Amino acid sequence: AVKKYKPYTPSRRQMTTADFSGLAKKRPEKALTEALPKTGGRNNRGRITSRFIGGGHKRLYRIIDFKRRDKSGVNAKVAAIEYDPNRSARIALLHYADGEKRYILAPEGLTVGATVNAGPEAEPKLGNALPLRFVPVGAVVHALELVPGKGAQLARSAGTSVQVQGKESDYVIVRLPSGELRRVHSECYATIGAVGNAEHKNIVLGKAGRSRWLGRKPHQRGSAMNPVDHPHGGGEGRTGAGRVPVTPWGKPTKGLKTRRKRKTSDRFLVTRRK
Amino acid sequence: MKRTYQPNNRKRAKTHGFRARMKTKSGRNILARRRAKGRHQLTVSDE
RNA sequence: AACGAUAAAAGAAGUGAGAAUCUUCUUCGCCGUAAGGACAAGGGUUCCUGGGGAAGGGUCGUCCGCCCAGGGAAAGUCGGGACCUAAGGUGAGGCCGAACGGCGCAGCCGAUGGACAGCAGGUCAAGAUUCCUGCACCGAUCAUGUGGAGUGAUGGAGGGACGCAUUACGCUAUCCAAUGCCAAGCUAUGGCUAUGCUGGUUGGUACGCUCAAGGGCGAUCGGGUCAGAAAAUCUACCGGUCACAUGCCUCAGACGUAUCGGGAGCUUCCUCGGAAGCGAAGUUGGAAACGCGACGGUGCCAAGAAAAGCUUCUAAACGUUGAAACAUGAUUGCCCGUACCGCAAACCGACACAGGUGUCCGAGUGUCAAUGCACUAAGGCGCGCGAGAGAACCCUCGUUAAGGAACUUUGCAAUCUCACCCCGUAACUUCGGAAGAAGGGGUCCCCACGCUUCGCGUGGGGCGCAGUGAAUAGGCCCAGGCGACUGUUUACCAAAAUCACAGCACUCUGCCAACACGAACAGUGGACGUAUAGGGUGUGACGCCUGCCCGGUGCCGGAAGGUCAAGUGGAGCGGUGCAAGCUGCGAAAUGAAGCCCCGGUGAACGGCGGCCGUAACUAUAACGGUCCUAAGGUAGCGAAAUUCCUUGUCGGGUAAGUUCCGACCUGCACGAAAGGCGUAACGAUCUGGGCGCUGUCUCAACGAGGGACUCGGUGAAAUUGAAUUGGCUGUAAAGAUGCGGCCUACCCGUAGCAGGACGAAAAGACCCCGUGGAGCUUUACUAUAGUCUGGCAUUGGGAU
RNA sequence: CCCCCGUGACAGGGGGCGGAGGACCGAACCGGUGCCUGCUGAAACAGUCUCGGAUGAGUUGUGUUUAGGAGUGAAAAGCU
RNA sequence: GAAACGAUGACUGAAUCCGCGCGGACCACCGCGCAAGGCUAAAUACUCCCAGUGACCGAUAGCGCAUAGUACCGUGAGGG
Ligand SMILES: [Mg+2]
Ligand SMILES: [Mg+2]
Ligand SMILES: [Mg+2]
Ligand SMILES: [Mg+2]
Ligand SMILES: [Mg+2]
Ligand SMILES: [Mg+2]
Ligand SMILES: [Mg+2]
Ligand SMILES: [Mg+2]
Ligand SMILES: [Mg+2]
Ligand SMILES: [Mg+2]
Ligand SMILES: [Mg+2]
Ligand SMILES: [Mg+2]
Ligand SMILES: [Mg+2]
Ligand SMILES: [Mg+2]
Ligand SMILES: [Mg+2]
Ligand SMILES: [Mg+2]
Ligand SMILES: [Mg+2]
Ligand SMILES: [Mg+2]
Ligand SMILES: [Mg+2]
Ligand SMILES: [Mg+2]
Ligand SMILES: [Mg+2]
Ligand SMILES: [Mg+2]
Ligand SMILES: [Mg+2]
Ligand SMILES: [Mg+2]
Ligand SMILES: [Mg+2]
Ligand SMILES: [Mg+2]
Ligand SMILES: [Mg+2]
Ligand SMILES: [Mg+2]
Ligand SMILES: [Mg+2]
Ligand SMILES: [Mg+2]
Ligand SMILES: [Mg+2]
Ligand SMILES: [Mg+2]
Ligand SMILES: [Mg+2]
Ligand SMILES: [Mg+2]
Ligand SMILES: [Mg+2]
Ligand SMILES: [Mg+2]
Ligand SMILES: [Mg+2]
Ligand SMILES: [Mg+2]
Ligand SMILES: [Mg+2]
Ligand SMILES: [Mg+2]
Ligand SMILES: [Mg+2]
Ligand SMILES: [Mg+2]
Ligand SMILES: [Mg+2]
Ligand SMILES: [Mg+2]
Ligand SMILES: [Mg+2]
Ligand SMILES: [Mg+2]
Ligand SMILES: [Mg+2]
Ligand SMILES: [Mg+2]
Ligand SMILES: [Mg+2]
Ligand SMILES: [Mg+2]
Ligand SMILES: [Mg+2]
Ligand SMILES: [Mg+2]
Ligand SMILES: [Mg+2]
Ligand SMILES: [Mg+2]
Ligand SMILES: [Mg+2]
Ligand SMILES: [Mg+2]
Ligand SMILES: [Mg+2]
Ligand SMILES: [Mg+2]
Ligand SMILES: [Mg+2]
Repeated sequence: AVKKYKPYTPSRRQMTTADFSGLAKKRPEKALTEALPKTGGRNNRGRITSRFIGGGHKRLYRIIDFKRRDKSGVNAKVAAIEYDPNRSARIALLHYADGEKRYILAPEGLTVGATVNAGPEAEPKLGNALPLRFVPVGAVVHALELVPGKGAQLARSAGTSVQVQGKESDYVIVRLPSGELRRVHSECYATIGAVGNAEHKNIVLGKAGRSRWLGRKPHQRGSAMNPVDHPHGGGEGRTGAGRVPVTPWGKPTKGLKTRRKRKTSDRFLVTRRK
Repeated sequence: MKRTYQPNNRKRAKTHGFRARMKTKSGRNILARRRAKGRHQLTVSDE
C-alpha cells in the first residue's frame, strides 16, 4: 500500500513511500521519451515569475496523447504500467493491434494487459475513449477536454473522477473533482474510470531532502523579510501582521475572490466550487 | 582570500571585445566615443 | 622598526677587481597523498647557449625568473577545426512595439559532452604518441586483377542511449618475500668469509590445435492496412515454427615460440664530464586496485540529456558489359595548439607576498585498516641578510614541592582523557535509542601447544619505572531554558533561540487557471502541470489539545431602499440682428460599479479590562477580593527569555547561594496554530551543580626556543606652530613646562617603564541646530502603475 | 528473504542472511566553533592550536542567464 | 480664465461661388482672406580642418600633451 520505515534515523520514521509493486519495470519507449530541462521559475527574461523552483533530479517527458481520436475505431492492448516522474498519476503503455505504440494515462484498477477500445462505438469499460454523450448518466470518468480534439485537461491528478450528471442539450453537465458543475460539449471525449495512484495523496514526505528531490526550493514567510523586501516584514519580535494578510504584491490573501469577473466561461458553470 | 580578477580568455573576449561591442547600439557608441579620445586601446580585442 | 614562517647548517676546493651569499666536493638538516611528478586555466620568451651587473633582488652578489645577443617549439593517428548536438545565443519569412528596439518555428552558433586511425624505444644545451630507428592503423584518388548486377538519401526504423548505492568471479598495473637466477667487488672495529652485504630481474609487435574467469546472443515463414506522409528485403503488432541444460560469439588476461627493444653494469677516449661502443639474468611464492573483462548481479525511488557518425528499408535517379564488396601496389596526409612556469618567485593577490587556484599519478617500513600518524625512497628543498650576546619585557613551548577552582564575569586557558580487544553499563524512551553512558581489566620479548592464514587463543618463562612504551588518539556525569531533528545565516566584530524543514491549517485557482515578467491582443514562466494540481499566507516533528468576543477594520454574501459619474433627455433663462436665424447658459426624470445599509466569517485584523479601604505629618515593607464597550480567560502554564515591587516566601545544594532547582500565586505586563502545555533524541546554543585533572589561583620558580640588546649590510612609519620643553602652590576661559612666587636642577646619551604633553588616529557615529538628506511606515497630502466599472468604436442578421 | 520459537481478541520473539540510511568516528574536500598571535600584519580579514559537516538540502570545474528601486537571497536589508 | 485659432487621440467626417475661413466668447454689421497638392537660391548657424592677426600664454602658464590619450589605474564603461 505504502512502504514505511523503522525509526533507525530521526527522519526515517514518518517517512513513507509509494507502492510500485505493480509497476511493469521498463525504461520508457525511446521514440516517446523527450527531454525536459528545468526552469528555475525564471522565464525568457530571466526573472523568477513562478517563485521557489530549484533542481531535484533529472526528468524526461513521455508524450501522452490525450485526444485518443487519432486512433479511435480500433483497439490496443495494455502492455505495461511504468512510472512517470512528471505526473501525479501512473501511466500505461498502449500496443495498438495495428503496429503503432502510444502512451496513455493509467486509471484505477486497469490490470496489465486488458485490451481496451476507443471510439463512440466503445464499451463503458475502464480505459475506453468515449464521447461524453454516449456515457451513462452518473458514470465515473476522467481526462475531459474543453472541446473536441483539443486535449484532455480535466481529471488528471491522482484518483480523480469527473462525474456525468447527465445530458441536456449538446452540452453535458459534469461533476468536476473540485466540487463544480460544468457544461461540456457532448462531442467532447472521455476515458472511463477514476485516475488511480490514489494512494498518492497520503505519502508522508518525511525530510527536507524529499522536498528537494521533487525540486521545490524552501518556501519563505514574508514575516522573515524586511520592509524593503516584502509587506509583512519588519517588527521587533515574532510579530503579528498589523495589516490584513496580503501577498508580496499586497493583493490580499485569505478570502479574496480573484477570478476575472466578466468571462466566456461564466455561461458553462452552473454552480461554484464551494 | 580568493580575488575579484580570475582571467578567462573566452570570457574577456566574449564580454568586452569587438563583435560584442558592435552587437549593441551603446557599444557602437562606446566605440566611436573612444576613438574620439584617441584610444590606442580601442577594445579588448586590441590587446 | 623591520629584512616576510624557528626546515639548520659546516668545512674544504674554485672563481673574481672584490665572495657568509655564485660554482664544484663531502657531510648535516626539512618535505615525501609533498615541500615529488604530470595536466588544465592563466602568463608570454620567463626555456636552452654565450655573455653582462646600472637598476629589479628586502644584505651580498662574480648570481638570477633582471639586462644584451643568438638559438629552441615540427603530428594524417594526441587536443580543437575541416562532423554532432545541450544550456544558452542566434535566426529570412513570422509575431509585436513612440524610436533605438522586444520576441520568435525551422536552420545556424555554441564543449563542459557524443564521435574518432599508433604503439615501443632513441636522442639537441634547449622539442617529442610530432623528429629519427623498428614494426602498425585510418580515409582518400588511380591501376592490374576477383568483377559480373545492383548502388542505397534532404525521408523510414534500428542503434547510439546514459540514475544512485551495494557486490560476485577472473585479471593487469603495481608492491613485498626468499640459500631462485645474473652481476659487482670487499673482510672493516670483536665477529661474519657467505647460507653475508649492494644491485638488476621484460617493454612492444607477430604467430601459436596452449590456458582462460567474465561478457554479450536468438531464428525463420505468414497475416493485418490501419503504424513509421507513401514506399518498403527493413522497423512495429498478431500468429506459427524452432535439442530446455546450451551451444552460437567474444577473449580482459596469462603460458609458449619468435623478433624488435630495454636492462645492472663493463669497457674505451677525454676538454669546470661527458662523447661512444658493448650487455648478464629474466625464477618460485604472496598481496592487489577507484583500472580492464563489461553495457556483469542485486537491491533502491528521487526514476536517471540530445544529435551526427553508425546499422537496416525503400523513393527518385542514372546503371543493369563495369554494381557493389575485396586483395594487393601505387599515391595522398589541410588548419591552428605543442618551449617554459603551472599548488607557484613565472597564474589571481600593487610585492621574488605564511592567502586563493580545478583533474590525474603519488613508493616503502611499522601500524586492525587507511590518501591516517612517525621515519624514509625517487624527487625536491634548507623558504636571498648575516654574526654574536645570553638583562627587563614579549611571543611559542617543557617541568613542577604542599594545595587543587581558593581563579574568575564562567575552569576562559591549559592538563585530564586518548587507539584496538575482553567484562560490564542508569534514569528515560517515539523501542531506533540514549551508548564509546558509567566502571573495569588486558596490550611488550621468548619458548612449547593448538587453531583457518601475515595471523590468533592457551600455558610457562623474561625484562624495565612503566610494554596503543615514540607519534596520530573522546574527560565524564546530574539537572534546567530554547529549538524537535540533518541542514541555513550577518564575505570582514553576532552561527544562535535566526531561517529552512517534514507536518498541520485558512483562503485563492476549472485552463488563454489564478499568480508573475513585460513598449505590447507579442512572447514567456506557472506547466508541456489540471484541483490527490498550482499560488499566496501563517504555524513549525510528535503527543493530548487549541476556549470566550463578529461591536470597529478586513473579507464572503444579501437586497428593499438612501445614492452616485459622464451620457440621455432641456421645460425654462438670457446675448444678438428687423429678421428666417446663429448662440451663451442650463433645470426635471433616467442613469455603472462602489460606498451607506442587512446578515455571515478567527489556523482573518484584532480583542479577552476598569476598581474598592486601613488608626497617621501632604508616606514606603501588607492587605481578602465584588468586575461599564462585542465579550471580559476554557484547558495547560505561571516570580518564567515574560516579574515592576525584588536578594518575594518556603524548601534543596553550600561552611556561607541576588545565581540555580521544586513548590507557592498577589500573572505591574502567560494562554492556546502571531499556537498552549509536554517530550525521547539531536546542540562548536544557553544555565547551575558535581567527579576527575590541572600553575586558573595561593605565588610563583628553573629551563628552552623565537624577539628585545651588540656588531657589519639595506633602512621605512604615523607625527610634527616653532621650542633653549622641571617641581610645588597660585593666577589665568575654570586641569599652566611658557604668567606669579617659591623650590629644584652641570652637558650629552643608552636600555626600560607608560603619569603628563586634555598624547596620535577619524573635523563625535551620542545630544541640540539645518524650514539638510536618504530608508521605512500607515485610516497624514497629492498623484499614479494596476484594477473594477457606464458610454463609444471594432460590432452583424433575426425571433418575441 | 530464510528457518525454528508464539497462539489470551493481538503487531510478535530468536538465529541466519542481507546492505538501508539528510546514520556514526574520521582524511581529502566543504565550513569557521572558542582562545591566543597578528592590528605602520607575512595577509585590507589571516596563522597555530581547538571545533562543525564529511552519500547529502553534499563539494567543485566549465559553458551560460538574471542588475540597479533592479536582480538575487534556507532572510542578515545580506549580496550584486 | 469670458477661451478665440491652430494642433492632433477617440467618436462624428458640412458647404464648393447668391459659396468657404478669420477678425480672442458669442450676434449683426463691416474689413482682411482662397484650407483639403509639391519644389524653391539668397541672407542665418556651426567650425574637425586652412590661413591671418593679438594691451592671449611661455614649461605649476598654455589643450591633457613643447605632444601622449601614451606610461599608469580600472573586468569594464571609463579615468589619465
Ligand atoms: Mg511551508
Ligand atoms: Mg528580519
Ligand atoms: Mg533589521
Ligand atoms: Mg511596503
Ligand atoms: Mg508588519
Ligand atoms: Mg631589530
Ligand atoms: Mg627570509
Ligand atoms: Mg634563523
Ligand atoms: Mg674538489
Ligand atoms: Mg685569482
Ligand atoms: Mg643562505
Ligand atoms: Mg607538484
Ligand atoms: Mg636560466
Ligand atoms: Mg643590492
Ligand atoms: Mg668574472
Ligand atoms: Mg534573440
Ligand atoms: Mg570537448
Ligand atoms: Mg581518438
Ligand atoms: Mg579529435
Ligand atoms: Mg609517424
Ligand atoms: Mg576483485
Ligand atoms: Mg636474507
Ligand atoms: Mg675484526
Ligand atoms: Mg638480493
Ligand atoms: Mg542538424
Ligand atoms: Mg605557447
Ligand atoms: Mg623570498
Ligand atoms: Mg606565495
Ligand atoms: Mg596509492
Ligand atoms: Mg605510504
Ligand atoms: Mg601525512
Ligand atoms: Mg622547483
Ligand atoms: Mg662581553
Ligand atoms: Mg604544582
Ligand atoms: Mg604532587
Ligand atoms: Mg577550556
Ligand atoms: Mg536497550
Ligand atoms: Mg568506554
Ligand atoms: Mg619489575
Ligand atoms: Mg604488565
Ligand atoms: Mg585531543
Ligand atoms: Mg536548530
Ligand atoms: Mg561576521
Ligand atoms: Mg563568527
Ligand atoms: Mg450598486
Ligand atoms: Mg534560600
Ligand atoms: Mg513556538
Ligand atoms: Mg548542527
Ligand atoms: Mg561553585
Ligand atoms: Mg644595524
Ligand atoms: Mg617666557
Ligand atoms: Mg612658573
Ligand atoms: Mg611600550
Ligand atoms: Mg563636527
Ligand atoms: Mg551522514
Ligand atoms: Mg558560508
Ligand atoms: Mg480649433
Ligand atoms: Mg623654468
Ligand atoms: Mg602643463
